[PDB]
Amino acid sequence: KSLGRHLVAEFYECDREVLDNVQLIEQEMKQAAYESGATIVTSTFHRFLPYGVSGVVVISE
Amino acid sequence: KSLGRHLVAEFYECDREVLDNVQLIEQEMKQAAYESGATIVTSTFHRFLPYGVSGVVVISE
Amino acid sequence: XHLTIHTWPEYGYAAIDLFTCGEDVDPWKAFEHLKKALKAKRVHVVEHERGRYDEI
Amino acid sequence: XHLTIHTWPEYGYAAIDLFTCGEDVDPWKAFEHLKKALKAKRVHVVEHERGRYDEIGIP
Ligand SMILES: *N[C@@H](CC[S@H](C)C[C@H]1O[C@@H](n2cnc3c(N)ncnc32)[C@H](O)[C@@H]1O)C(=O)OC
Ligand SMILES: *N[C@@H](CC[S@H](C)C[C@H]1O[C@@H](n2cnc3c(N)ncnc32)[C@H](O)[C@@H]1O)C(=O)OC
Repeated sequence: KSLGRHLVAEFYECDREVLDNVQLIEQEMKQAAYESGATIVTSTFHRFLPYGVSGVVVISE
Repeated sequence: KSLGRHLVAEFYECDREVLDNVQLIEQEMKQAAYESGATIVTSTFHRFLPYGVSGVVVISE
Repeated sequence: XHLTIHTWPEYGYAAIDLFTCGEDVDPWKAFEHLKKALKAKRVHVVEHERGRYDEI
Repeated sequence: XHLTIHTWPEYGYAAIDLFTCGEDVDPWKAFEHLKKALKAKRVHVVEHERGRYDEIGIP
C-alpha cells in the first residue's frame, strides 16, 4: 500500500540506567532490527554528557 | 513545550537525478543541518543499486 | 530505512522511530523488543504510511 | 537528534525526517533548504512534538 511503515514512538518512565548505557542501547537497537526481519546496513551510536544516548540503525530489505 | 520538534515529510516530484546522487545528497543534508543551526555529530550515507539513497545526519544542540 | 533512538535519562524518556520497508519487515516486532529492553511503563505510538502508492 | 532521507529515484519520491531539539534549532530551515535542493513540486509535512513537557515531567 505504501513503500514503508513508520512508527513514531514516545517511551515514558523507562529504566534510566538502561537509557544512559550507550553500549546496551546499541545491542538492543541492533537486536530490534533483527527481530523485525530487516537487514542492517550500518549503525552509529553516540553518548552525550552528562547523560543521554543517540543511535541510528540503517536498514534495507 | 517539548524536548524536540520532528517534521515527518513526504517529498514528491523531485529531481530524480538529484535523488540518485549520494554525493549531492550528503552535501545537501549537511547544509540543511547547518541552516537549522544544529551541530553535526555524525553522518553516514549509503548508495543502493540499481538506484536509491539512504542517509542520516545525527545532530545536536 | 532506519531505526533510531534518542534518550533523556534525566526524564526516563526515549524518542524512538521505527521506519521499515517491505512486506516482509515488521516494525512492531522492533517495538516489542525495545519496550521490553527499556522497561517502558507508558508508551504512545503513531503509525505513518510513508510513500503511499496512491500518492507517488 | 537526527536528519534522515530515503530516496526512491524511480518514483521521484523522498522520505525525509527532520528531528531537532532546542528552541535555537529550527527544523523548518532544514526543510526549506531540502525542498530547494531536491526541487520537490509537492510536499506533505507532519510536525510532532517529541517529549512534551507535560507528558514527561516538567510542570
Ligand atoms: N531504510 C529503507 C531504505 C530505503 S531505500 C533507500 C529505497 C531505494 O533503494 C532502492 N533499493 C535497492 N535495493 C533495495 C533493498 N534491498 N531494500 C530497499 N530499497 C532498495 C529502492 O528501489 C529505492 O530506490 C528500507 O528499505 O527499509 C527497510
Ligand atoms: N538528536 C538530538 C539528540 C538528543 S540527545 C540524545 C538527548 C540527551 O542528550 C543529553 N545532552 C547532553 N548534551 C546535549 C546537547 N548539547 N544537545 C542535546 N542533548 C544533549 C540530554 O541531556 C539528553 O539526556 C538533538 O539534540 O537534536 C538536535
